[PDB]
Amino acid sequence: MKINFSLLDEPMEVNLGTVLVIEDVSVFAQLVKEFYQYDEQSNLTIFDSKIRSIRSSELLLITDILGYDINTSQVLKLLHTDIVSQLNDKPEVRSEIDSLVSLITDIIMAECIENELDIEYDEITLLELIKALGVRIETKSCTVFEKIFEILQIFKYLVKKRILVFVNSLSYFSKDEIYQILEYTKLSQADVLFLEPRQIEGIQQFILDKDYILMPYNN
Amino acid sequence: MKINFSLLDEPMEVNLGTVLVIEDVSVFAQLVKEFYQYDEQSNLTIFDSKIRSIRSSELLLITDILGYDINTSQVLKLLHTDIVSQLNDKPEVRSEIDSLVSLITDIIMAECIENELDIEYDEITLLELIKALGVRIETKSCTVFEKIFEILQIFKYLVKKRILVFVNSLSYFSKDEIYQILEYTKLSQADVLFLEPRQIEGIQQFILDKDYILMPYN
Amino acid sequence: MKINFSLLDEPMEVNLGTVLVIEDVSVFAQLVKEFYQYDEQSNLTIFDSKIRSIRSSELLLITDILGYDINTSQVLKLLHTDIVSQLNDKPEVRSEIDSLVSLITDIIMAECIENELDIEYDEITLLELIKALGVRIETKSCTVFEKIFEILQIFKYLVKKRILVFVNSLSYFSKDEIYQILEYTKLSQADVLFLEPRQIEGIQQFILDKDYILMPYNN
Amino acid sequence: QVLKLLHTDIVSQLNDKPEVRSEIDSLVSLITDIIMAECIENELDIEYDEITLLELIKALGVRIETKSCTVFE
Amino acid sequence: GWRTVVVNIHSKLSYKNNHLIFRNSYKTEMIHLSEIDILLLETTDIVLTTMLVKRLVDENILVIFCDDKRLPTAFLTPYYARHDSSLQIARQIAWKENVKCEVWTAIIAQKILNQSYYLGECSFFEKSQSIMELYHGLERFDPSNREGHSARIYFNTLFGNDFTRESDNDINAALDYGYTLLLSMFAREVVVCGCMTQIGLKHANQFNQFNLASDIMEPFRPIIDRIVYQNRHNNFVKIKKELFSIFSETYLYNGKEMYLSNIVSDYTKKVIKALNQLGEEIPEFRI
Amino acid sequence: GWRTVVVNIHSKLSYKNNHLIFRNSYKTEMIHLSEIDILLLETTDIVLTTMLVKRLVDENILVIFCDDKRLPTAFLTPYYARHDSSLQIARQIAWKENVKCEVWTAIIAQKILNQSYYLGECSFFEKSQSIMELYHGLERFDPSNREGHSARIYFNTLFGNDFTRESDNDINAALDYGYTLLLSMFAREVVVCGCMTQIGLKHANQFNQFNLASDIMEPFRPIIDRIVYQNRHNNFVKIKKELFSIFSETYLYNGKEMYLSNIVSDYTKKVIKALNQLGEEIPEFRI
Amino acid sequence: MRMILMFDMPTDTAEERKAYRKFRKFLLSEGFIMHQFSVYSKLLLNHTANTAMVGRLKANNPKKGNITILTVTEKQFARMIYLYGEERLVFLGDNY
Amino acid sequence: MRMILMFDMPTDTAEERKAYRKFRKFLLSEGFIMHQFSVYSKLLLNHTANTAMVGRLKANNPKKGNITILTVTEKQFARMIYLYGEERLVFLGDNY
Ligand SMILES: [Ca+2]
Ligand SMILES: [Ca+2]
Ligand SMILES: [Ca+2]
Ligand SMILES: [Ca+2]
Repeated sequence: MKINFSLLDEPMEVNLGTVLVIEDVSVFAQLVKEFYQYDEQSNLTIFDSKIRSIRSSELLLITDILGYDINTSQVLKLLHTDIVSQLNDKPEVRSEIDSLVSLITDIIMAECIENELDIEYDEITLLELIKALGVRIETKSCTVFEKIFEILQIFKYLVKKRILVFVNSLSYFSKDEIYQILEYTKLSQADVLFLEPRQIEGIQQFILDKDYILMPYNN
Repeated sequence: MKINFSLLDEPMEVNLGTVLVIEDVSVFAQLVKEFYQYDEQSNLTIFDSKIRSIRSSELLLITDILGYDINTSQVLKLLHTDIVSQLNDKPEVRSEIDSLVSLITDIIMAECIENELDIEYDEITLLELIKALGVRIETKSCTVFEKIFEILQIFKYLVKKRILVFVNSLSYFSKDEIYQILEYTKLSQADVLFLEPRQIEGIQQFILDKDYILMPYN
Repeated sequence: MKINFSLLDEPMEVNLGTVLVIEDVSVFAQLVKEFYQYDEQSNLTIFDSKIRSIRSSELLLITDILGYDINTSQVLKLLHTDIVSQLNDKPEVRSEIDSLVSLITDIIMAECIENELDIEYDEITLLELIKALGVRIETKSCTVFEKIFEILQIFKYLVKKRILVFVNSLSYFSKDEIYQILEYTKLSQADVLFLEPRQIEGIQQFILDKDYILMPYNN
Repeated sequence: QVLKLLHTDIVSQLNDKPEVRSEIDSLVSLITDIIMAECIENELDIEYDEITLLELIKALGVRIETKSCTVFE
Repeated sequence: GWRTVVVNIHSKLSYKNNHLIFRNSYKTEMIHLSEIDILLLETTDIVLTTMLVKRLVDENILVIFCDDKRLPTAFLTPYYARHDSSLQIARQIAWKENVKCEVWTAIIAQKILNQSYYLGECSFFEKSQSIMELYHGLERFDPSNREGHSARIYFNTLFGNDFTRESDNDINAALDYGYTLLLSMFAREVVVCGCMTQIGLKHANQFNQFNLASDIMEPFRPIIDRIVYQNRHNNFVKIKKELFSIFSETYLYNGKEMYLSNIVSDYTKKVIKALNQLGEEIPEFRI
Repeated sequence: GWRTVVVNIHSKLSYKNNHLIFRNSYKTEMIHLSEIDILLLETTDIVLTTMLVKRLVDENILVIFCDDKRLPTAFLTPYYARHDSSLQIARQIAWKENVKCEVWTAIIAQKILNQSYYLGECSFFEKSQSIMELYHGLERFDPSNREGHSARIYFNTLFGNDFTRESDNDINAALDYGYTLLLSMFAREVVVCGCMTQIGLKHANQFNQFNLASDIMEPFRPIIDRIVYQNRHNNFVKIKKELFSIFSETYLYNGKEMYLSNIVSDYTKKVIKALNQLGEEIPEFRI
Repeated sequence: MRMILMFDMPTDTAEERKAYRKFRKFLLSEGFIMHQFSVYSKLLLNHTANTAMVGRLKANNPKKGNITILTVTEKQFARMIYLYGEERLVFLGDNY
Repeated sequence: MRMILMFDMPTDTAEERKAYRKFRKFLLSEGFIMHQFSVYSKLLLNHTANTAMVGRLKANNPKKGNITILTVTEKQFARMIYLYGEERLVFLGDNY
């Protein structure tokens, strides 16, 4: 997952988490505007190993952390499917749940037989039980750090998003929290690209000087 | 208008443009959390000149400048209602509009009578004409400097919002652009408050030290 | 790009080049058979960061290096497009080629006007000139090392292949040639997985003991 | 068959003039040198054969005019 | 190259596909290297790559680096411009003092004659007649110093008796600026010829790297003196721009009307050929 | 200054607070301006700033640029306050023929002695004894041509009687490759000394522009022929890979075991200082 | 609304040339100015006069005639660059 | 930036016609589409590509050729309307 712009000499590769610091406010604002307008502008080009350019629908752009909606129909559906798989991996728990919903089905069936009208039904499944429970992620009481962590957790659930990009999101988190975010990103394998005006101390990042020189920086 | 939290000794007043710098990352992130949770949490408070607490509906919180849509259902509703009021303030112009709409309705009605299928119609209204024309605020923004200006225009247009708050939005604009934004805020009289993790050189701002003491700068 | 089988405790990630050494002949032959039959068998599961399982059409399996055909219609077409892009990146060379093609078109047009029949034509383009030249990769005189290198070069041209896998291909190459293959794979960013019965000395690899214990090995 | 006889006829007309065909061979040699240099610049090995006048005519798409307004034409 | 590119703005320069790449935040522009003759960097905020410097050395393009005051600081000198340099060094060591003093005397005669032509075009009969008398009185070894007297009377007549070459005024600053630019172009031409620039054709005691290029650039000084005399009332910036207009303007060589760079190149070529052939023909440049 | 700063890696250079900032991917180093003496850039990926170039003009430090072949191409020439190397070139123009013949004869004697010693290490006593006899028979002006006679014996001993330098083979191309690398190193050292490489120690042939460095690198030539003899069966690519390890390999100087760069540096410095001082001591190198 | 209008038609026949002259005279009578051959423009007061002008132009278009119409702002009209068919000194920086 | 381009030139001479064909082929090779004769347009990505295109058009302009360049918005470029074609005596028949 390499990104390239006219200011760079060679296309830079983005693997796992990547912290890109732009020391020039003009090039930073122009790059962010090229991130929002990316479908319209040909200056910023992001391509994969196949050299194929990714569509703006495949690109995931995030600026406001707490304003973004983490709960979507696809995210909640795939999450319910993941929970159903977790319950399916354990035979004993699945057997017990089958017994409980089974007994409930017996009761409701008796109540239906007591009625004068002829009533038919099918089944009460686990996905219907989860949908009836209303399982969803809670962003209401979550701190910004837990919000970005939940975004990194649900990025695997998003199928269409090729790369996640954060705009000036590293100013809220402490150095240790940034270390946790990067260390978790290395395990999640997702491609995250952070854009900050000022460099963060203690983490590996790519620095773009006002001279338009891109250099790797350990601190 | 003034804002008050447990960290400050006394509530600080926010008049015209205001730049607030928080030198503690924990107090800054917790402060933004208190901004988004303001309805849920009672810690952060805001007291106007009347010394009355304001609901979160009156507070306008904008973090991403480019990601904030200028065209909304409520904004288009208030704009269409405003144009309808302006057209209602002039009886003659609205009368001419009623005459033209009557002519168009007569033509389309004649074409409907010419058809072999029965057709039923109701009427045409000025609101349906405005919505049919697609009246909306200009969506063209070249840079974030212009987009924030449109946000200030729509904020000054909205009467219900008593305060506009930007979180880390000053990092995109150059110092000169910050001066133009402050001058435009002083000319527009609107109340704008900025929250920055680090201090900005050359402009007047309130610096909150890690010791929690607040000091003026420039 | 993580691959997982029943013998492994956790799914192992494959990034850039990866050398997997199976010390047990039974598990190695069974794993290779599961590589050829992969669509039929559910034991071996290869998934990306999205956890989505890749189809056998997306998987590229290679055992015989010299028997594989590197020249295909899609590979030659995309290669001709790449050459056309290389000629398009230079304005002067493209201008000269346009001049020569203009001269030839003038000659052929004069010859057409000399004929009694009414003749019409369109243009002679650069892609038609390359197709008339018959540009293709030469595997005839190539050594096995140059053949595998050309395969790593054309893997970027293949759009549908998600991952390239080689079966016992490291026995022919010397240690230095293996170092060149890995160092080139790190630059090409492609995902290559090698399967060898015996461990190679001097390169980082994942070793599977007869005890079915997977351990990282620097040498 | 019509395009084969037409292309063969044009090839015969170009073969009747040695100087013009010589100039065509020179230009084709220059283009082959340029494309060959671009192929050598690439990191992948490339093998080529040659370019012929028949391949140039077929690449140009020489054919009789297909425009007919009426059945009389 | 035909084009003098001057960069006074901060930006980054790269070399891509035989093309000079000018990259800045506001805009990016690509200029081919074959069209570029001279490259001038007038500010200290410009960035460049050593690969572009190597491509400029292979393209034989003069690169000039100025100071914060915009005055030229240091220019790039290639070690080997052509293989004929190593063969020309033996000829330069084999040169004769009679050929050096003869060619230098003829060049000084051409410079004084050009000054008399400038004063004649300026309609000064006594001054151009006196400078012409010094031109007819010039002799080998220069015992009478008629060249320095011609310069003193030239500047004292043009700018007034109170004027002097040792003054710090912007007139002498622009004169030294034009002499530095013309000295840079002539020095680059001497680098193209391959002969040693430090060896002069007049005084073997004076040791300077610019001595030879100055001796070759002596006849062209009055061209700078004209624009300096016309723009003397204008500010130093406008005088510098008018000095930059000399590259765009064309001058009439004895053969035909040519550009300044072509006249300097052909003139230096005829001078080197005349030095190696022991005064076959002496190129003469007149205003 | 004293320390000679050479940049062989990709990096960027800046100037802040009278401090040169060198930035590479591994680490950042800051060097005081007064400590630096000569600055050389080995590769084409180095990035520099014109402000640092102006500070170097004020500091008089010599800036050396190199191409991808590592051969020095251009150097920075200031208009004022020139470096002392330009004053040192005049002594190279003053080099006497007796000193040049003495240093040349000593160099040929060192190369022939190294060839005979290497043949003794290869356990050929007749060929090494013959080359040693030609070494003891070498004389000034080279009437015997014992170097060209020792050549055929050395190559015929190494690669066989059928092998020759005129034939086209991977062995000859490998020898020209090693001689190209050694010519690049010795040429870089001569460029560091400031002496013009066009002036050679051999008075017969001025054709080559590298003649000085090509004459200085002769005593180290057989070290390449050893590896070329061991790897002769391998393909030219493998011979290039083996010859690329000579930079990492350490060799025995007369004083102490050192890297090839420091040995060539000390040898070149002793050669230049001996040529300017008219033969105080001749650096001797033995395999 | 700035109305840019391009006009073309085969001119070979005499009737076609007469129709071209008639259409050009009609464009001049309607307030359009000819910047160059086939290039014209007119300033329309509002969208009403623009629509009526579009209908009139469709009615007055000659046989085989072709008209291109574009709506342009004053800032875009002042940016119109007309080139009718090599610098020695190139300056990148302040133009002095 | 939507670039509207008009092109005209005297076509009488054979060299002028050849130059017109060459310039038209150059316009087609650069991405411009011909809506009608002398009428062309091309969509430029930004202002830099627009300036470079202006310089290229000035360089490729044939002798006596005249080019009119106008900037129009993409939405205004879609607003382009192409019309392709009061008499007392109407004659349907021979025109006498
Ligand atoms: Ca159900
Ligand atoms: Ca519920
Ligand atoms: Ca062919
Ligand atoms: Ca064709």
